Amino acid sequence: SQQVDKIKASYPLFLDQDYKDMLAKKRDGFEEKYPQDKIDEVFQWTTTKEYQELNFQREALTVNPAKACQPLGAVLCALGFEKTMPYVHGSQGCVAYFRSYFNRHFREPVSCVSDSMTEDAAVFGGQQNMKDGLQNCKATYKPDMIAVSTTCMAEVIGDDLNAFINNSKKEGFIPDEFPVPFAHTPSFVGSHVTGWDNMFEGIARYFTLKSMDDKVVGSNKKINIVPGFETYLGNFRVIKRMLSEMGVGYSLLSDPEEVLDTPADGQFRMYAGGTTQEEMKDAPNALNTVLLQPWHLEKTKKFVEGTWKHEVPKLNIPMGLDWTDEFLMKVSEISGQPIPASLTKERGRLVDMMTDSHTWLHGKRFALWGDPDFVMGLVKFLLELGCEPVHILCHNGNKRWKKAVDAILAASPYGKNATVYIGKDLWHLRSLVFTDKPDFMIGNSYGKFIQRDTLHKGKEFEVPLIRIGFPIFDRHHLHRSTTLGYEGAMQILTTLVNSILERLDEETRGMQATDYNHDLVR
Amino acid sequence: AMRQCAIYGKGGIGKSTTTQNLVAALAEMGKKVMIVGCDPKADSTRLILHSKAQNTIMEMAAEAGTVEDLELEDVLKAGYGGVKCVESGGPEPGVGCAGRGVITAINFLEEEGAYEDDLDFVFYDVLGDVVCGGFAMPIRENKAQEIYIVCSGEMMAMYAANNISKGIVKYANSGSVRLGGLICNSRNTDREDELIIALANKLGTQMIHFVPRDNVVQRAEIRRMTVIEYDPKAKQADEYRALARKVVDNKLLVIPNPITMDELEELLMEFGIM
Amino acid sequence: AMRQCAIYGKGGIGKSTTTQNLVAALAEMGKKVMIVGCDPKADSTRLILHSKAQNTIMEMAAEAGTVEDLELEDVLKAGYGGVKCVESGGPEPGVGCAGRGVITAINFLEEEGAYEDDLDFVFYDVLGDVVCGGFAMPIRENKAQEIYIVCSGEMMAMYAANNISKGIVKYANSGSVRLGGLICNSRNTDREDELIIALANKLGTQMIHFVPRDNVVQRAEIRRMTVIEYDPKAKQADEYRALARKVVDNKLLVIPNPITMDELEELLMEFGIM
Amino acid sequence: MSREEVESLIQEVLEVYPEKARKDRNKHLAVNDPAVTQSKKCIISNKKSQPGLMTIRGCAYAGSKGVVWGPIKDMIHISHGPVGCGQYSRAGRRNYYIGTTGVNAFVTMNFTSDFQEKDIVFGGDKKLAKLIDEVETLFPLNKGISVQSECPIGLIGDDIESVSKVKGAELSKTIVPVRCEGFRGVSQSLGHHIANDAVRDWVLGKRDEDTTFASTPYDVAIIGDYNIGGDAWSSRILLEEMGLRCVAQWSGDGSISEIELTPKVKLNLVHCYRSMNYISRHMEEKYGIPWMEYNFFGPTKTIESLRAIAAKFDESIQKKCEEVIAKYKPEWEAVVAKYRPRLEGKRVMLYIGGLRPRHVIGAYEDLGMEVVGTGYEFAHNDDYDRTMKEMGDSTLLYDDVTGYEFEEFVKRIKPDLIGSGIKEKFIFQKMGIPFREMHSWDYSGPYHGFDGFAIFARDMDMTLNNPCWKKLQAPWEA
Ligand SMILES: Nc1ncnc2c1ncn2[C@@H]1O[C@H](COP(=O)(O)OP(=O)(O)O)[C@@H](O)[C@H]1O
Ligand SMILES: Nc1ncnc2c1ncn2[C@@H]1O[C@H](COP(=O)(O)OP(=O)(O)O)[C@@H](O)[C@H]1O
Ligand code: CFM
Ligand code: CLF
Ligand code: SF4
Ligand code: ALF
Ligand code: ALF
Ligand SMILES: [Ca+2]
Ligand SMILES: [Mg+2]
Ligand SMILES: [Mg+2]
Repeated sequence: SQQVDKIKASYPLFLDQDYKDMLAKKRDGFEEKYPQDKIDEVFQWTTTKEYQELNFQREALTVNPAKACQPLGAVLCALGFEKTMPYVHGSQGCVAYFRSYFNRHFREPVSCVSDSMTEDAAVFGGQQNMKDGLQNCKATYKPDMIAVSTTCMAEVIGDDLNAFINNSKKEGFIPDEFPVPFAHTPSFVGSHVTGWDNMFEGIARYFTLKSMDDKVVGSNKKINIVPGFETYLGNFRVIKRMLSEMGVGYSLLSDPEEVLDTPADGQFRMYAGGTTQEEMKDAPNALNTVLLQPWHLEKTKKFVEGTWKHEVPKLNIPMGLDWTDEFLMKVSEISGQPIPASLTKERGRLVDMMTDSHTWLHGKRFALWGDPDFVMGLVKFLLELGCEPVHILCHNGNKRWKKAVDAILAASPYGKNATVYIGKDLWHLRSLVFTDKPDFMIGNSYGKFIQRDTLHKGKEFEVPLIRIGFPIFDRHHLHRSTTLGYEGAMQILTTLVNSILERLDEETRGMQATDYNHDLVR
Repeated sequence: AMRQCAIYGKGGIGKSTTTQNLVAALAEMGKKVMIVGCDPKADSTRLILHSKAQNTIMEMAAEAGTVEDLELEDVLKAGYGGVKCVESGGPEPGVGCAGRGVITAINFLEEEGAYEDDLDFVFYDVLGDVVCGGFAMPIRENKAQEIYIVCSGEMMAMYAANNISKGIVKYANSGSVRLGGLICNSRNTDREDELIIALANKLGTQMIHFVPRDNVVQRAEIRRMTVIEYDPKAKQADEYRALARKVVDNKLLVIPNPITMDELEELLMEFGIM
Repeated sequence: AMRQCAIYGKGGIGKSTTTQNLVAALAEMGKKVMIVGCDPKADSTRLILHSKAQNTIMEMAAEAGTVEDLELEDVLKAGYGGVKCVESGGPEPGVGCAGRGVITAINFLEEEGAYEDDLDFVFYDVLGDVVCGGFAMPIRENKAQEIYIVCSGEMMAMYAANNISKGIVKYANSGSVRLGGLICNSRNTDREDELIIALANKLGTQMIHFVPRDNVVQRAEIRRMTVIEYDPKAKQADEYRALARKVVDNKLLVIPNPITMDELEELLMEFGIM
Repeated sequence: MSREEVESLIQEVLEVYPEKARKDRNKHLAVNDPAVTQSKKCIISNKKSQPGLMTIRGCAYAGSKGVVWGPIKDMIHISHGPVGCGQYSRAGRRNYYIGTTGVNAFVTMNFTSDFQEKDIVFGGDKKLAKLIDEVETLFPLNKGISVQSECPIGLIGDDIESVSKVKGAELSKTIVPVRCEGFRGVSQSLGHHIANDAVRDWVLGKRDEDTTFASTPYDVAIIGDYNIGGDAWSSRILLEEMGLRCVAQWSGDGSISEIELTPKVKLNLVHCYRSMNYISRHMEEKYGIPWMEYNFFGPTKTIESLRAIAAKFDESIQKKCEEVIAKYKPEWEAVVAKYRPRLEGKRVMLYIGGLRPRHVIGAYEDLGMEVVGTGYEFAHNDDYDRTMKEMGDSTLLYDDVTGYEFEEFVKRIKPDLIGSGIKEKFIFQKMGIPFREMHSWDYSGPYHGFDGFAIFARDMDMTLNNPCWKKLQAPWEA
């Protein structure tokens, strides 16, 4: 039933007796589910070191990964350029998935097309799909540029994107001068970040390679900035803020902050502001290039140093105090712009926030995951706060990166009990938070299930999740937040401290029992 | 009745042509046979249809959109001796994924019955290279039960034969498909007969037959037909008829026992000089 | 200097073997050459290394996990005449996707320099069948600039040659890769020379050379070496040296102009009888 | 309004399309006219989507793993292929279930073989085998496994059938090999057909020789209800209330056991025609189990169905059916009494999968709303026939509508509310048009049955008459 005045949705609804009873009968009648005892048993088992060991012995099965295939990154990278339309040459299924994946994280429209290759397109090789697809795409959505990415299908069948595109132009399907940069993004290699890398490098090649003759380093008096796979509007904005705050001529390559934040005013802007093609063509003329997230911009680094001849600084993702300092100082050196008292004060304030909260932070053990750079940085900041990143997991991480983080950990007493895990999925982490239980875990929405699992063992075993990363689907607008620079640092610090206090208030909310420690002031 | 066979071997070793003529001899023996071409180039059926069939499963399916919209009548044609012929489509060289084509094609035939008839033999004329799981479709669970590898006393051809044998093993153990034997399509190598027999033994099989190299094969080939049809009295024709009988009477089906590269070299030195 | 060439042709038509010997003649002419095997079976380099190389790009990469962890030193080996040899790995017949193997392999070499040297020639010995875009890797944007199709006066071999030509067209128009000519590896067909020349003209190319069928090729092959190394005074050796010069002096590079199946038949009837 | 104004609209939009695409698209845009029962009325469906036109379709994988196979609780489904499909698909669909996720139920999870380059080049057939063992070891309580083919698997030709049969025989576990390669087909549609066939061949037949199950004259089965937000449950409660016994729900709170039990049901109630009709027909021709379609969207439709269903049984059932209708009457009545006035005459446009676009129409009319246009992503002409008797004369119809099309159509039609998918939501919200997700119920409760109707009603009002809508334009502008 339903009480019109106070309608109950799925949640309170299926808790009504008639419903409960129905499910009970359904279960006992046709589900043949394992006895509650067996269930409870196997569960307690999944929390033991014995289980965890077998769990880590996995060589084939991947459960609850902490990554996505290349094309996703290629698309995001594509969205960073002015009136550019992401075009994924391959199965249409992927594109639908990409769009929705981003739709849910940004709560914004996500324009992307596929040339819809099917059975015979795979067998015969979809060159026509490329031709018609490009023509149709331009004519219908009138984009200024089309960024081609790929699907495993197109990668297996070796569809020569370049050949196809070239022939597409030569056969009059699209104007010969229409910018159609491409990039091979095999789903089965690297991850989404690699896709971002490949896509960017391809675009960089497109507007540069040939025209390298008239280019001269530093002539434009700008500093190129490559964000890489970034899913926080605040992260793009903070970099641009600081740069402008210093009066540093810069050029953010792949800036979709606008596309991912179109104002709702009765009008739909498919495309929005982004990196102008001219900025890309002129990019080689820049003083240098700073890669905000170096660990997944490998191919781009080689192209920039090799072709653009830019001496890319060995800088870490500008996360946390130290790294942000290094970033600013490096930029300062390259541009000759002194760090304004504006930023100096901001740094001081963050330190002040750290000092005000060091009490609660000091000692808190965390488990975390996400992209290489993000994680690496998060770790550094955690260390600066006096916290312990015991379980550092980066599914899409590599041997060298692990070493880097290990060295970072070996540089601080707080990293003493930390352990970096590469090529490990969230199911592995689930075991880690059970066996060697941390205080909280920092990660994307996928971790909410780990917290569900942990709590199911017991309240004192519950490891609260702190949503920082990608993707965040169960929380509205967190994508606006910042993690980079002092600003991002301050936000993260605040978030952490308050998360700690929250759980404490809960734990001490028990009247008569634990409420004695329920302090008004903390 | 109903024996599904798969023909494999070194690229261009003559599998297609031999299969074409072989089947002709079978048809001449009153044996109803069907040949499923598994080469992107629909060349597995030319000598029977007396023309290069254009109605391939893949191309035809593409015309009707989904392969599901395709119907046997449109792709299955009978030629010489009432031998039914079907051709898995395929992309032109250097594009697409021919492997998938074969996969879909075989599945299509399977579902539309096709085999489901009164056929005495079904021959899968696979391409020489067989670069993927797709081209191994004919050697799957309930397809071909007996494979015949064509080769010559040429080092490369022999290597290919042995290499192909390796791949077969994976399927032999998982099912019931067995290697019937090797068919040596003579290419006038020195101790050819000895070489192939030596290899056959080493593998654990037999040399079903030695097909002499006779330009009659080409002369008939030019005129779009099998030696049998072109000249029944030709010596080569009797050779094919012999091979046919051999295949019909063959009861030897084994799981290939491959040899190491070194072992192959050793074999070549002992049986390939003088 | 630095001429990247790609060899294609009917399966088992002799591309590998011819390429092996051809390169030997080039090396003998003081020409530094590298050969990239693009056949899942690492058989493109045996005659130069005097042994079947096991250090293939794919297998080696697998050992070190990611192909990114691989290093040239481990897969690149020099053999006869200082000819550098590399082999794209590949799965055994009937499993995996050999096509992707070639794609990754070529990309690997490209990134690790490899070509980036003082090489006079680079030969891509592709497999006969070429069933996907992967096997067309050597004919991409900045790879081979000249292709040479090997074939014989055999109907099937000619069809293959023409069929392969079709695929080439797609790449020729999108880049600069051109068909240098056809190399007829004689298989003793009646009017062989006339046939191939006829086809060559029809396509718009030339018959670079007519390699006579000589069992010496096999005798040398058995002993893991090129005819040049095995017997420099052998008549066949001079034939290969001739072909080498022909390739070196070749300035004719065209976009293949394919013919219809009917046109091919017509050609066969006129130049393949008597 | 008026087919003439509509036909002009269709023809106007088609103008941007290059001749080739223009020709094709025209065949998928049509003005409805009841009585017409076919494609005659310029409407062809289930065809290749035009490249580059940004369609909203999915892949065969989505059809199998996404909608049909994924929903099964006590069964582990392996997204076989590169990571991505599984990840993007992980817990996207709200096919609700009851189980201890991780120990006996696994829906929430994303099991994948995380294909890496070497697995393609050499074929991950061995990887799969090893994977399965790891699964049995780490998830002892699974009652079966299913490999969902992603594009790669189809191309490289991995003998997944064999791996499944061999490992299955060894481990004595049901392992179902599904060939739902994304490229195969034209949308999620074929994925359904494939998944159905997989069920038929690998699961259904399992209990044919077994007669231990105690059947009753009222044993029914709900097929084609994925319990989105609890949809199946809200439907089940009604059926059982009128004396029926729902032996199994197909892909709702479904277990492998009840699926195997299905061949013992006296009648099959098909909700989602497009996805289950295949297996329904098979169960009939084989087990002789009759099947009928029905609708639970809105009271009129629900009641209509409840009666038609009870009519297939004896009087005890029919009598109970009325008691049920009577019981819920004051409720849904009160619902419309409150909400209808707020939504009276408000025009709505839709676009969904292959059922809802026509099924929800009834519910809308029950609240006094008018569906001025609707369309499907993957529906075949089968559905379109049924659609025409539901759509009011001169309403717009579209198959595999391109993004651009939906936009322009909406521009002139100017609906008061639009119901479509996630990839659409924000686009129209930007335009200032109240949008409501008709795939995921916009994270809201069930819509099926009477209890679901109350929720559906509240939601429509909630959004359609939300104050946020008046504030789109800034006062300093006109
Ligand atoms: N015994 C033979 N004598 C002469 N020519 C032959 C003989 N067998 C095959 N051929 C020729 O070899 C060439 C290739 O045969 P084909 O069957 O197409 O090779 P493959 O099976 O490996 O694809 C054609 O001219 C074919 O007629
Ligand atoms: N001119 C020739 N005379 C004799 N045998 C030859 C000649 N050319 C090639 N062969 C033999 O043909 C067989 C296959 O050669 P191969 O190069 O491996 O074919 P493919 O290139 O097409 O893979 C080997 O014995 C090879 O030595
Ligand atoms: S878009 Fe249903 S034919 Fe299918 S996930 Fe939704 S309108 Fe699907 S009713 Fe269903 S539970 Fe669906 S809402 Fe048929 S199952 S492929 Mo997207
Ligand atoms: S249409 Fe569908 S989702 Fe696409 S691939 Fe095909 S089955 Fe899968 Fe998978 S990993 Fe990512 S999303 Fe693909 S590019 Fe490959
Ligand atoms: S090697 Fe095979 S599976 Fe791979 S792309 Fe080629 S035909 Fe396809
Ligand atoms: F056409 Al083949 F081996 F049969 F090259
Ligand atoms: F090994 Al080949 F054509 F070179 F079969
Ligand atoms: Ca928004
Ligand atoms: Mg053949
Ligand atoms: Mg070769």
